[PDB]
Amino acid sequence: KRFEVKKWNAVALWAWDIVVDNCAICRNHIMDLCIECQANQASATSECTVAWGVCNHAFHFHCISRWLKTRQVCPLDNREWEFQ
Amino acid sequence: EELARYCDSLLKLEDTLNQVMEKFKKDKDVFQKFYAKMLAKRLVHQNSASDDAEASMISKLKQACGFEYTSKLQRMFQDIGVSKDLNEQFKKHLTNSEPLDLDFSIQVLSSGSWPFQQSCTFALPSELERSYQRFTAFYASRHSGRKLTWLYQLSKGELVTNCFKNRYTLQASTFQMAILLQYNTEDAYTVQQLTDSTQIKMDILAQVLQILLKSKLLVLEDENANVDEVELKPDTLIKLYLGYKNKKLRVNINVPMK
Amino acid sequence: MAVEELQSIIKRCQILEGLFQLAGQRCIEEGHTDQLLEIIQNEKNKVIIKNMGWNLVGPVVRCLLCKDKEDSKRKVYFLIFDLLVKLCNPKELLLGLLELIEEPSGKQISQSILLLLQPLQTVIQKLHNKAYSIGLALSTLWNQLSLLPVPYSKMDDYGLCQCCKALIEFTKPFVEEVIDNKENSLENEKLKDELLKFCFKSLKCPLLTAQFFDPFRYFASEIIGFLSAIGHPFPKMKQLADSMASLAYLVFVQGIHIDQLPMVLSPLYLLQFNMGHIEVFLQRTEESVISKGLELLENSLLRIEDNSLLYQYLEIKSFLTVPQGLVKVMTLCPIETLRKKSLAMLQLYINKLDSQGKYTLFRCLLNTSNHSGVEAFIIQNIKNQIDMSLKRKWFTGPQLISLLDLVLFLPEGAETDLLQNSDRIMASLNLLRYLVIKDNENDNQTGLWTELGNIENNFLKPLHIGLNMSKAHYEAEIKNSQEAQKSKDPPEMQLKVLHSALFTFDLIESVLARVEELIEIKT
Ligand SMILES: [Zn+2]
Ligand SMILES: [Zn+2]
Repeated sequence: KRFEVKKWNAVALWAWDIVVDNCAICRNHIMDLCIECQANQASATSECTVAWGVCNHAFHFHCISRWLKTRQVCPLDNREWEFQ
Repeated sequence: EELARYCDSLLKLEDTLNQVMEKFKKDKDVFQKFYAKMLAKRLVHQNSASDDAEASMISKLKQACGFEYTSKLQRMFQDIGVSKDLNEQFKKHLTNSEPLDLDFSIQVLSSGSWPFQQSCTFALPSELERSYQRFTAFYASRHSGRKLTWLYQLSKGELVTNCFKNRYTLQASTFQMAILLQYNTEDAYTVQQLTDSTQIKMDILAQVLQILLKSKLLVLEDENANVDEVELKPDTLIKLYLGYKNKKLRVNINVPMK
Repeated sequence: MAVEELQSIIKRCQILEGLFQLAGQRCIEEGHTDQLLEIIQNEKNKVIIKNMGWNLVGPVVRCLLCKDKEDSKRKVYFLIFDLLVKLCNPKELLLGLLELIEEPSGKQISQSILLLLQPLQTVIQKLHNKAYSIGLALSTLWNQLSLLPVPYSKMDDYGLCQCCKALIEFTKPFVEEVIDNKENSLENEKLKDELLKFCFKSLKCPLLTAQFFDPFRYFASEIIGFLSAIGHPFPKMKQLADSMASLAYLVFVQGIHIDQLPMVLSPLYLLQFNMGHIEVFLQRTEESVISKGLELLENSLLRIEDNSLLYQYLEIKSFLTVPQGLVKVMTLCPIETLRKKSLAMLQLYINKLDSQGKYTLFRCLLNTSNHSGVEAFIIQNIKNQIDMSLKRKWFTGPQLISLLDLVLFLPEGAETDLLQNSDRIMASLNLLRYLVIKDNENDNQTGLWTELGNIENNFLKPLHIGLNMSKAHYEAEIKNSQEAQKSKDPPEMQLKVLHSALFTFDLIESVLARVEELIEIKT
């Protein structure tokens, strides 16, 4: 291989990330409507809801449900999932 | 202006410092801009004579013009130390895993206090990836909530060559490295192909090729072509020259652009 | 002995028409201050002490200053002081007093300023003629005074507050002078110039970092007051930009002298004038200064009705630069409250702008902010607009698409970093999720049906590609990190930092896998 990298001296700048209160799975403000339900004609199910698991990070029940039909776990950290 | 430059040209004892500090009293802000830049360069490039002396200069300015005048200064310094300890920790954290085949360092800077800006479009070379992948995920462990912005155009490295009659150490820009590395695939590349690959804005890429071409390593289809003149084009062909020779084994190809 | 020398130098120089200073220092230092006064009194000889004795001021003024005071010692010093201020030729005197410029620093500045302010008057009036003098004394005074830090809710150790009230007392007589004059004579002119010069100084340094309930209200009031007292009242009002932004804040936020200004009261009219000042506040790094800027923006913005703010207002610079300046502080500033606040102010701003104004500001912040988070925020907002933007536009047709090319554009798209690109991609993916759900193909008020194929090519697939490449790299780096670890015979926790990344991928995929499930299902 004609070119081999011996050293690399790199510069990087850091800034702060911005923080907002969001369903991480879909992204919509917690306290606000889950997105699929924002795109919905007003429905029975249209009254998704705040769910918390033991891990303490929180989701729209709507979103975390379809997350839990697939894996058994929590998406953010990784833990098998029980409510609170 | 030069009232500033003089200090960095001298600093590139504390007596000869104070001997400026008198002339300091004499529009100190536009001065502090320039002096900042001076310091910044003296920092990222390492060097800068005696560090304790730089600190004594700072703290000398501290009481003089008060807190906010200095503070960005102080932030650059402690940013440097912070980077030293960062690198230490990283070398220790990798110590249980497969090592990096290259020799890695990074200075991380507070985006706020440093003049440096805007990064550039760039495509990180695969050979450069794992280092990056590893350190990114490391910083995220030491600080959540932070974002890292890599400034390649200030990033330098060392290539080692296997295809020459002789083995060279090339001290190069990261744009240089990214270009050259492209030659482990093919022996000739059109400039277009090189922007579609290293993702380097053509405006920049041109000057960079011009440097490499000036360097022995790459060559045009036209041998009679003056590289200090001829204007490179999308379909222009850049060839690797295996005829390369140097009376130096470790050679630095990374040079002020003109 | 030094006394004898002093007398020898007197009788030597008392015929005619530097060491002299030295014998003064000595005589004053531990020993007799008595015979010094015994020399000056009897008022012989006036000519030297007139042309010379000002030299003795410094050692005296240190023997006042450096001395702890609280003494019946000092009054004998004060005597010879006053006697000096009385008998000395004025031109060379204040200069000595202006030695204060250098002489102290930090906490012990005030006591110098407080001590010599009166003599500075008595001298300056002695020469009626010069404004240039006052210019000098005010300049130097403000120089020294600018150095001391500005307190909040604090008794003050540095003496800044009493020094500002004291300055006001000093300055009044000079501004009460010009208020009444027959003549236009140039001395009056240059006196006005120097005066208001000092007013822009004080407007600038002390008041710009100052916080309010209030000695800084008294100071502001009294200075801007001086601005009315001379010509060019504040209402009419480079490098003065700091002074002017301080003034703007002082008037509009603190309501100081707000009465003189015309009623206005259309929040628009004030806004467009004030925006510039806000920008000048936000470019600053001080917490106090950033805070003030934010307050002025919020205040200006509170009054405006939602979606009033007209597109064409963005054709003023501050109107674009300021949201940017907000994005600056959100990301770059130490103080979290300020970051959270700045984010808020951004969202308020967006809210005020009319539809196309929003679209414009989005498009700008997308290609400007260069932060994947604030890009995700911008995406959110766009989704909100699209939603609202249908009942009976800018967020619907090819304009929307033009705006989509910007969000769904993949930088180095196949290989992008999805670790730090994770949030903007989550945003974009949810926005899609909405779009494919809301409108049918064959209804198609939105966007997409035309773009869908081109999207799945230029966004969706390469995102699959990227996810794959990524999970692969990360799994591998891990497994063989273990292989390395075991082959070497702290504890492997070091690896968890990687596991995190895997989650972030499996998150996205679950989202992506969902979108396509719809992309077919609703097709
Ligand atoms: Zn959700
Ligand atoms: Zn729902």
